[PDB]
Amino acid sequence: PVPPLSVRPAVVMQGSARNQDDLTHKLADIVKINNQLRRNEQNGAAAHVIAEDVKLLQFHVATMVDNELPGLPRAMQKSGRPLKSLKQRLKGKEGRVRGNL
Amino acid sequence: INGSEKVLIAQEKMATNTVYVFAKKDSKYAYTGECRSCLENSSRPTSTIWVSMLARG
Amino acid sequence: AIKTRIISDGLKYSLATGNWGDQKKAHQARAGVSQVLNRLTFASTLSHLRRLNSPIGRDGKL
Amino acid sequence: KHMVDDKIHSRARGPIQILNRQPMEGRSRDGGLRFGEMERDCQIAHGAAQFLRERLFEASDP
Amino acid sequence: MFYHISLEHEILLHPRYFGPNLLNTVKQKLFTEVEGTCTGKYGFVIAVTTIDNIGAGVIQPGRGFVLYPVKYKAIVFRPFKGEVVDAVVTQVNKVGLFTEIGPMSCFISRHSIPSEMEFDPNSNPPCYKTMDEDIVIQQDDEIRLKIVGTRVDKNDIFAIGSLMDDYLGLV
Amino acid sequence: QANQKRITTPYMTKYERARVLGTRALQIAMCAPVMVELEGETDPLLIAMKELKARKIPIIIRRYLPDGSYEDWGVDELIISD
DNA sequence: CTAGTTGATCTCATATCAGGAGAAGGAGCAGAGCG
DNA sequence: CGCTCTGCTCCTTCTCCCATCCTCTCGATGGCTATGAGATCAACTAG
RNA sequence: AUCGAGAGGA
Repeated sequence: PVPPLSVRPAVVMQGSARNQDDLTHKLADIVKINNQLRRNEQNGAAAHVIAEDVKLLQFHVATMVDNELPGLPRAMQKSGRPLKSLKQRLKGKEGRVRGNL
Repeated sequence: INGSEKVLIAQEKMATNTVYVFAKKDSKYAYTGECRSCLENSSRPTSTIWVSMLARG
Repeated sequence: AIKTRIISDGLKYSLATGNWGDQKKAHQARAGVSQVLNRLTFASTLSHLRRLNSPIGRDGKL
Repeated sequence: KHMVDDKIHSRARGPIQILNRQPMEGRSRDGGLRFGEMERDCQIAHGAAQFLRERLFEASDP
Repeated sequence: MFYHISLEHEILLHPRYFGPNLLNTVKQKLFTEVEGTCTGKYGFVIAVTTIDNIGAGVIQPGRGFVLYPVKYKAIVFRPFKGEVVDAVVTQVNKVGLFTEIGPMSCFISRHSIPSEMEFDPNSNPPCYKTMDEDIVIQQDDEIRLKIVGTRVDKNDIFAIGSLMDDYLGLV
Repeated sequence: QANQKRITTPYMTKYERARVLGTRALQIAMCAPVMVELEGETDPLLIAMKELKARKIPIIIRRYLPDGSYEDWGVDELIISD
């Protein structure tokens, strides 16, 4: 399930550059690898290539809903800051439940 | 830097090349002697070496 | 071959932000170095210039 | 430096945040004051259910 | 079909109407609300018969209103597929024939009507007549039909009827 | 539940007083008839407190019991302390 | 009604260190039945 | 007489949490692949 | 405007 635009608003900066949410960047990665896997299964690809693509898709979905997986690398973004997954949006203090409800 | 006056704060750190024997209450070792070793003209991080004693029992 | 932006932008970024380390490793880097000089009164400036820091971590309750 | 004129602040139906349609944060943003968890607990102890609903539903993000 | 059913509703009331007469105001507000109304599930309500019960009026917190749940006996009209009803003809046209069944007006296309009943725009009253010209279906006539389809638009029901089935003709 | 035997307290709780006064004050503010006489009062809260002192607030308190039943008390049936 | 022209819209190509505390799993193993 | 089934202990991960509210500065953040042809369709622009 | 960091106040 890809959430609506309210959950991931594209805030406009001082100019016209529309900055997208962390969720939107992550969904972009997910759709990229999903389409890539879809074509690699549809057209010529090795079994290990499809396996690597499935592994990367798993990593993207997991880091979309939960970024602090022990051992795994954190889903990165521009400026070297990790993305804020759905879990950090409501994990504890300053999350939805404690910080907004 | 960019018109902004920036001041470097001195940062504390344990001295290097010195042997320090501590004793952690909650650990498998009774005593541990550590030495954060670093060559005179730094080229790598501090390589810490520990020489510990296993706790009795 | 010498792209001088490495040294220049690195030192400039590190002193500008305080994140002491490479700009890519912005989370392994240790912040709080290189603060904005306090210019509210002459004593504040002198003290900020004579300031020491124990990086034990404020979270620590020992 | 702490003069009252730089601290006094008030709000009555000002701007709201984009993500959650709640009052902004800060004097500079014309934001609202946080009715936090401890305030919720205090008003629960008071037994003021309509005031609690006003603060946590009707004065924040209906 | 005429029927007599008990139905439930809840209506809010402003504090101005509390007054020395209150039950009467809820009664008349219910009447002015659901008199002549229409719903696709219970069909059209011809009228409200008698108000059975007036539940306890609960003050909504934060709002001055009070909601009263009312139970009332009202008579509905629901057309059905396969039901046969007598209707009154109202308009004859080359596109079809329009007859009124109470509040609803149903249209019958020439395709559903048997082919015997011709068009006759040349006649002074637009009328349907056969080869022998024995049966005469014109405006204001009383004719039996079978209701085949129902359709609700803007909460208002409009039916469709057929004259093909045997014994369905002029009264 | 048998209205002949209501087990809850015959006193109005502080919370019942608070909510009844607020509710009746809102009703007065929304142009509801007043049950008591008025000298010059124009604040709905003052009128509601006067009605409570006079025992003339037309509200019923439905007190729910943990088992799920309830008891209906008229504001005039309860003992007003404060 | 009938073509003819003109935009939109979509599809398809070719590139390679000064935490802690608790819960759950697991493993080594002592021992008890027991076929 | 060796196998199974425990269930105890010791260690290991592993995961969760770390007062509240308020003010201010200051740095970083910006995302762009191309091009062309076939075909459908829906709207004008004449007839 | 957002995010982070830092400096502060009680």
